Amino acid sequence: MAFTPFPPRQPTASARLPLTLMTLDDWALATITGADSEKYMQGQVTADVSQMAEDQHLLAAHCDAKGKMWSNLRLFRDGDGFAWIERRSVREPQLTELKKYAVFSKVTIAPDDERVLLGVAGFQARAALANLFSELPSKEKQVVKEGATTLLWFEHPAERFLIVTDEATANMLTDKLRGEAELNNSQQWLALNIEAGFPVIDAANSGQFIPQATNLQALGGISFKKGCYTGQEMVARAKFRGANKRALWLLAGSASRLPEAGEDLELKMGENWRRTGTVLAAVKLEDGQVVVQVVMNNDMEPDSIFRVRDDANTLHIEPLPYSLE
Repeated sequence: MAFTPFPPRQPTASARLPLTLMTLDDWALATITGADSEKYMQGQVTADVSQMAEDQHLLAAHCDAKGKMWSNLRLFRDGDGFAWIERRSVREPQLTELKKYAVFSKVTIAPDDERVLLGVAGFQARAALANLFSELPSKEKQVVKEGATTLLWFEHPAERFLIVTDEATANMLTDKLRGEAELNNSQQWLALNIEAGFPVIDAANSGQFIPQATNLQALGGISFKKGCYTGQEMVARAKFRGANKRALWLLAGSASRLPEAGEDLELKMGENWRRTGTVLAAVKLEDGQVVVQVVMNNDMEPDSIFRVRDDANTLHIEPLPYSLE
């Protein structure tokens, strides 16, 4: 786009990451302006956009009438409305459905490729950026703005900033960090999301899942006390129904082919069925390992083995770093 992707480098896991400047091509930014921004957005999204502070960002879901997840998104206030970040593969559809019902609202809804999405993660990310900015988001102030730049603070798996900015500023930031930081691309970011249990939704699955199919309730993206949003019945239904459909899973292990988005998984007839889950996202790490993010029944034990339908290797199960209770 406005900004050339950095070439890929084998992604690692959070634990021993050196300073990393990343270019987030596989993500995409969109906005909404107008007098009816709050009103309109509030009814379209699972998160209570009203008590959204000037300094916060959240992972809302966005559903269809039936409570089906069009996509999830990181929302934050921007201008007189909101901006949000989500996977590139889905921006278009989504924005299209979003704009369909904006007909009676004083509201302007657009993609934004003029702005650049960067990631800074790894070893002393905080201290590196601190020489380039007067203020940095923190746990207590999770969104901070400085010139053409908006910084979002993340805590998992280890503390990264997500930077939304100008081409000029990206150039500056890039020229100033090139030397002391590795450059990587989306997959390093993606690996950190997968490592953290944070649902990733690509076009192949927009429409397939209930927010909680995906652990969203666990990550603060559903408001149950709020007024009304498309699909809220279904969503609230699924909470009180008690019966918990499925969930979002972390699978590891070596692999030849990269799992694609929306591909069946295979369980082990040790005492169990066969063709089981669906596939959210995957990254080949250094090892020769992959890490896969999947949606399966909340029912399966520190036992089971799987493998993308058309592949053939020991996939097992790594524990979500957050509690589903």
